[PDB]
Amino acid sequence: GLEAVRKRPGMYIGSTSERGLHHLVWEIVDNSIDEALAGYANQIEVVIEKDNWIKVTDNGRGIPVDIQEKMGRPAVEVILTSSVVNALSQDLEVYVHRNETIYHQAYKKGVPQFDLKEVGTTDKTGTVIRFKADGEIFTETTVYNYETLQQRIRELAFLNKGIQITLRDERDEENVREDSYHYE
Ligand SMILES: COC(=O)NCc1cc(-c2sc(-c3ccccc3)nc2N2CCC(O)CC2)[nH]n1
Repeated sequence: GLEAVRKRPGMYIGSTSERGLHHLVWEIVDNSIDEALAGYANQIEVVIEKDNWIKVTDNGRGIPVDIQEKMGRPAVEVILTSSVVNALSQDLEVYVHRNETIYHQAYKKGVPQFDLKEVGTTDKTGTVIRFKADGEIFTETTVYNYETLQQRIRELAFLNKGIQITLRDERDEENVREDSYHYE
């Protein structure tokens, strides 16, 4: 089912060009926005990291991790192994804060590298997604454009007043830029 994505990506994502690259960010973010619209998240952060990794953080409830009765996998693994973003990423990581626990899993091309495991304790809730778009699939470019992300971020915040959405470019550690939107 997921190899179907990696082989016919545009049928899911729409071209493998730059707009396709940026579509990835919006898929994860839209999801965080759902968490806000459901009334739990009020802080969303997007970071462009070295290597053009992308990180997205919200403080919603965190993707569920309970064993989803049917195959015996944590719901979050079940969900991530249906994520187009995961499928079109050469590496993807997730961290869930839930039940005062930090849960972690990593993937390659949508394939789980190991079982979901607890890697810490926390007094927060929420989800962290870090993914690195697949170079094999996004030829042409794998470099995110700041302006493009920023404009969409701004609309998204104005569309969802009361939700703080922060964008930050860390691809140059000596020169770090951030914009943060929070409309009353
Ligand atoms: C896969 O990566 C993301 O989409 N990350 C953004 C995100 C998603 C969620 C949550 S919390 C939750 C949830 C649902 C029921 C009860 C408690 C929490 N469900 C989700 N989504 C639902 C849609 C799926 O595509 C991804 C996971 N929090 N942050």
